[PDB]
Amino acid sequence: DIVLTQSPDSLAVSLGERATINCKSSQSVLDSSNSKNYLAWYQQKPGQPPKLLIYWASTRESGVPDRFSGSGSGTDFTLTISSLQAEDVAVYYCDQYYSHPYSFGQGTKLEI
Amino acid sequence: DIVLTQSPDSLAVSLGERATINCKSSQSVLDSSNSKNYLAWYQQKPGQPPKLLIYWASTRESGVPDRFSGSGSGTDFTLTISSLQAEDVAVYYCDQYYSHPYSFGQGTKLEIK
Repeated sequence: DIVLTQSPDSLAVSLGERATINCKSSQSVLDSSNSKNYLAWYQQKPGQPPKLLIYWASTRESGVPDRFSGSGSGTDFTLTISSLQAEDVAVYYCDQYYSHPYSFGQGTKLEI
Repeated sequence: DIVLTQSPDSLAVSLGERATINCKSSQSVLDSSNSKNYLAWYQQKPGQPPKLLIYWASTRESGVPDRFSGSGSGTDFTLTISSLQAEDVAVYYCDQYYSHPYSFGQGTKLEIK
């Protein structure tokens, strides 16, 4: 089964700075036939459900601020917040839907 | 945008009994072209990430105990937990991946009575 490991577990950045979160998959999630990486990124705040930010590893979801971006391929992915804003404080997760059982990373806490 | 609303928001159930959680979608998530409901259920405990329980509305993910079952179609879905166990205490979510933006329900907190 595919396991996702995020780094770091907690990240603290100043207001307006760039935030980078990594996710490494034990196996590649890149479909060689369609060139798509079945990897998604989610944001979750206390008392609320997870919210999809990025899918196909680098495609931004509707409604998500443009400062959020995803990159990477195969087994190494990165979520980037170009300029951090107070409202970005939350827990971030990567999730693979390439092969069952689908699985989430352990989560990364982002604070100011 | 399709919005999912769960009911109840929280519930207390006795060990060994059946727990039922409902999810209503503002618009149908059933694709008439292939007969599939793009609806999934997740379980989440404090300090841990969400864990997929059911997808396609009724297909149980591998590794998940048979006491978890999903049913429903179109705009109404149900997650049933039979023979409740102490470790089933968590927040449960439904999630639709039919149309963008994909979306989760608000969550239902299940506790032991």
